[PDB]
Amino acid sequence: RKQVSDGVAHIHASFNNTIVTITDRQGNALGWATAGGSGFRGSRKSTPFAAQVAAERCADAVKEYGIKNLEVMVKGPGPGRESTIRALNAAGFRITNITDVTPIPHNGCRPPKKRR
Amino acid sequence: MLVSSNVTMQFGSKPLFENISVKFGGGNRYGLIGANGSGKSTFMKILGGDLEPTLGNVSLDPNERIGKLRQDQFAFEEFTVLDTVIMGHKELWEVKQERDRIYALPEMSEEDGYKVADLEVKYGEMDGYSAEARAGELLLGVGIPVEQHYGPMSEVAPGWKLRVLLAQALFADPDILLLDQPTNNLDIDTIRWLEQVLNERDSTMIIISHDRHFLNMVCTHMADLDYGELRVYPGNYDEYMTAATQARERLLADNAKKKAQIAELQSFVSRFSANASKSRQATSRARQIDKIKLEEVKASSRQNPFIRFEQDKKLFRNALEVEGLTKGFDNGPLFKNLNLLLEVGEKLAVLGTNGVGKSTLLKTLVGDLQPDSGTVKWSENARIGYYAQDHEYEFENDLTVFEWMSQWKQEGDDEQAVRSILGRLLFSQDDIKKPAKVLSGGEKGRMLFGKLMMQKPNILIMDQPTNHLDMESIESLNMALELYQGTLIFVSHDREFVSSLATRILEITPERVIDFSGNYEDYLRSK
Amino acid sequence: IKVRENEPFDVALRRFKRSCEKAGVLAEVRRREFYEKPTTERKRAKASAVKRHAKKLARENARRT
Amino acid sequence: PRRRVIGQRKILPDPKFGSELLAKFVNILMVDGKKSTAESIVYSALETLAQRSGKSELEAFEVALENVRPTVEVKSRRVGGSTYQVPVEVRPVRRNALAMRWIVEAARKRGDKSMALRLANELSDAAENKGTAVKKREDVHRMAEANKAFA
RNA sequence: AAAAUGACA
RNA sequence: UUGAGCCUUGAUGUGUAGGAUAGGUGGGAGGCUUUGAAGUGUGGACGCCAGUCUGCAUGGAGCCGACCUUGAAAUACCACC
RNA sequence: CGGCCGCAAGGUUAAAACUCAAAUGAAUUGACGGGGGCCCGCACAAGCGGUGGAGCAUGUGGUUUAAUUCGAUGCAACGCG
RNA sequence: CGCGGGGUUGAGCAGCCUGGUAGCUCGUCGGGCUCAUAACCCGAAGAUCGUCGGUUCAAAUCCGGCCCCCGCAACCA
Ligand SMILES: Nc1ncnc2c1ncn2[C@@H]1O[C@H](COP(=O)(O)OP(=O)(O)OP(=O)(O)O)[C@@H](O)[C@H]1O
Ligand SMILES: Nc1ncnc2c1ncn2[C@@H]1O[C@H](COP(=O)(O)OP(=O)(O)OP(=O)(O)O)[C@@H](O)[C@H]1O
Ligand SMILES: [Mg+2]
Ligand SMILES: [Mg+2]
Ligand SMILES: [Mg+2]
Ligand SMILES: [Mg+2]
Ligand SMILES: [Mg+2]
Ligand code: NA
Ligand code: NA
Repeated sequence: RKQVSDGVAHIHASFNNTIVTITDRQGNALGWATAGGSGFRGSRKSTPFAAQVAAERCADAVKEYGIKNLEVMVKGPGPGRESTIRALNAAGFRITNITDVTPIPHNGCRPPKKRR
Repeated sequence: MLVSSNVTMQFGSKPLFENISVKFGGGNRYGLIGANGSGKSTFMKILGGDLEPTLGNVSLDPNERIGKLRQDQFAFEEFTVLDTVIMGHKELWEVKQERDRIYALPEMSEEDGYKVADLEVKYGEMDGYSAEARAGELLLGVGIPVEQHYGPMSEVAPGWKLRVLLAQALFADPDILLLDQPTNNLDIDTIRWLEQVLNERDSTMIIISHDRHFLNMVCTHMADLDYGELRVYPGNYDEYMTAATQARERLLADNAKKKAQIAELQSFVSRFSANASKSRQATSRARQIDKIKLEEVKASSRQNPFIRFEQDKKLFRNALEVEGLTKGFDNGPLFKNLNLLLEVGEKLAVLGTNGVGKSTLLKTLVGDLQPDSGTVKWSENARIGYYAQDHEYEFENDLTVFEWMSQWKQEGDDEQAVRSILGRLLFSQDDIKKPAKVLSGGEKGRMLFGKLMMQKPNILIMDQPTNHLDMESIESLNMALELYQGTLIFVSHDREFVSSLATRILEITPERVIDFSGNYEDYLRSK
Repeated sequence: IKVRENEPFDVALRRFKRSCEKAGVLAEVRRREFYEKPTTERKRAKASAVKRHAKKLARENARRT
Repeated sequence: PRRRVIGQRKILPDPKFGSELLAKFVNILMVDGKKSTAESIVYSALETLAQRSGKSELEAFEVALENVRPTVEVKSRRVGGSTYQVPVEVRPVRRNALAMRWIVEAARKRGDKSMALRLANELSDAAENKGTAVKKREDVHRMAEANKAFA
């Protein structure tokens, strides 16, 4: 309820999964939808198409709030990084702007090594 | 608040539930679970007061109008759609039927004058002037339009037969005891309509459904009736499962803690027993060994019936090969062409919504109903086993279980291969003598499975097999069907049954009959 | 990284802010530090860049084209 | 295949009607090197089909074939250890060949009588999105739109 | 993704 | 702030068949309207979304009830809940 | 082994008996790589028809017999001399 | 010859848990893949459930008797 008319859409795209959370400008989540939760278990959730389904599903479960202006914040690498922004404009949402919030540490914590 | 006070019932020669007692009352919904053949509906009848226990008392509520739903959705077929609902209320229906002996008896006496004078007054008290006024509106509210109110109950699809049988219980109803409400499987739209209806209005309810998801979405308690008694766990269903499994593995663990703490005590008593310096110590725990008294482990009533369908004669080329049916009853034909082939495939799980006509399509295919004009034909070597949606014409004529199961079979000994197929599916000597017309639900379905196993047919029509099964017989039948090497059709509404094994799924609609997308997962994905 | 261009985009086309940080640091800082693998991959990095100058200086060939 | 390219194989037009589409249809259902029977079956399966459809050849056959041809077909794309199949667009030269191949495969079934009635009943039911041959265009479409997750 | 081995003259 | 009990007041409630969103109990057919109406324009809240509803001035004093399809009779009113 | 150093792990100085006619460095020609590039063959891909299942003819392994004559036995022996 | 635990396919094991389906992992055999052996894929073979009797329609299961094996006990001034 409360009819939020101006909100945010945090896209947390990873190598494995693409997860979309729509929230108001105060950072209080309304609804969320992921790539793997749309019947894309396994390697398929790491597909750009699975993000398109995830974004369109996240348009629902928040359509009652009547959000009209979005402020998308992309984050992280992955193939479901760009195909999901274009899936928010295809549901009628008006993206006011696009921002990238990706953590680039200034040589902070030591990274892992676990691949050979 | 209705209470059971040490209730026991003995059917045959072994008690069903031994000395049960529990309190029901409040805005809660005690859905109860149990393997078919073990209490459940009998306990519901005891609570309703229709049947009395062999020991114990109903301890009935004073005048609070227990409102009930029965297991049988076909027991009402002659009373009209507007008659069943008005017959739901006893004291009204009985007085109406007695007052109907006025226009049919052309003779009236002095006592009969008083009786007709006072029965009309009782009818007025019981609102007979609005008895049919309050019924049609409820029937329209549930979703049954006017056009079929005075029509007979026979000409109704069972998904709506249940829709009317539910409304039959909706007359000033506290304490509604609903028997198996699904079966004649609802689409799923009707199921969600049910769940919203049930969980919106506030009353005390007792559900007995076998549908885990429906019970999760509806109920708050679980009055499981499994081992020998009715034990109630507060939980929807996934709390009940993790309660009744953890509390049983705990029983096994707390019993192994005794079975293994007796072992080393016995090792001591066996080693230092004749020793003069330690005999007084061995005899000190040889007597605490026998004062432990481990707690016994009962037997669960849920079992997997071993059912296996063979093949008498293998046909090769193709089986069905239907061209044009165009079957109709009252409206424009429910379907027109339905040209298709079989090719000795598997299933083609016919499905739709309630009232489309899948059951009558299967009736036309099996030949007990013939189309308006068309040809079906089967292979000259085709042997057809049939599991009807409603099977009441079969369990009749008062035969024993043994006699019913022996009336089948081709060349088999009377003592084995027919008393063995019975024991492979949950039957014993104390049960092979009870009458056929008294078994309940899943047991009748299992008897039908047994007759199919002995007839060994090539083509299994099998309308709606998963109706009254245990949820433990469902997967047994699933495995039996997927290991069966013949040809079959079936119109089950279950999701992960068609999704489990279907290959040639055929949906049916008033306009477009789709056919064979694939796994039906691809069908539901394309849709 | 931020693009406002308030009224007239209707289309992201923010490759200018996509080819600045996303490719390099993010998909590199996950592992492979080793404190001396970069110092030897760098020695090999333009042991071949100067090799192109020889190919740049290899313009004096006939090849009959 | 490897180095060169093949232009096309020149197939003579059908004797009875000047159609290059019908002539290839005869050859596809032709079996064991006997074109005498295949043209006898097709010609019989068209006259008894045209009279039902009311017109000679085009709506009898070309319409009966334009509604059975596909648009998207599926194939496998093992790249570097992958195991997924993909749907791909078919070229216009393979649509007719696929359509004719599907009809005969779905017409060699339905065993009732001689091929002349087997095929004519197959084409007439396939001319209205009803037959078992025209069914295959639906399955191949479902397998083409129910796995669009990869492109 | 998995692929180990082959007595001397 | 959130529950439960009580007192007072105000809102509150269809069919199947309709001019109409009729709780019974039946008392009754003449009250009700101007200690300003019939209907006009201004909107609160509820809303088997058609309508009730009430603050509101002006406009100034007709409407209702009966018959009526109907299981029932109509905020003609009141008491009892 | 001995000496020195060290909390310890050990470091440092430093042999012999016996045994082989070799061990090793750079480079050359081939072969090979689950190294790279280019190209070809019904090699794969797209298709059509088969073998492997059944009966029978025939050849070969074995087993048997007095003898079941000798030879061929990856591709390139097995409707072979 | 006093007390316990066991005998199921070539080997190690369930099922005996209140009676109605002879099963798991290795292994054996016949094909396939390979230059060839292993690995891998397909198909298959077996046993008197120690023996002998007993109620049961039906016993690996419940009961009685016997045989075989493996453990323990057979005490102190
Ligand atoms: N009147 C009767 N006389 C004797 N035995 C009966 C009688 N009614 C039922 N039984 C048997 O005793 C048990 C009681 O059946 P009941 O109707 O309680 O089953 P249920 O557990 O409710 O079954 P379901 O889950 O299929 O509805 C069943 O095993 C049945 O075969
Ligand atoms: N004997 C009959 N006379 C008239 N109408 C009938 C008759 N039998 C069925 N119908 C009608 O045909 C339609 C479908 O009937 P059917 O029994 O085949 O239902 P169904 O789609 O299989 O549904 P379900 O099995 O869930 O009851 C319904 O509209 C029903 O009213
Ligand atoms: Mg690690
Ligand atoms: Mg080795
Ligand atoms: Mg060196
Ligand atoms: Mg052969
Ligand atoms: Mg020879
Ligand atoms: Na029952
Ligand atoms: Na049906």
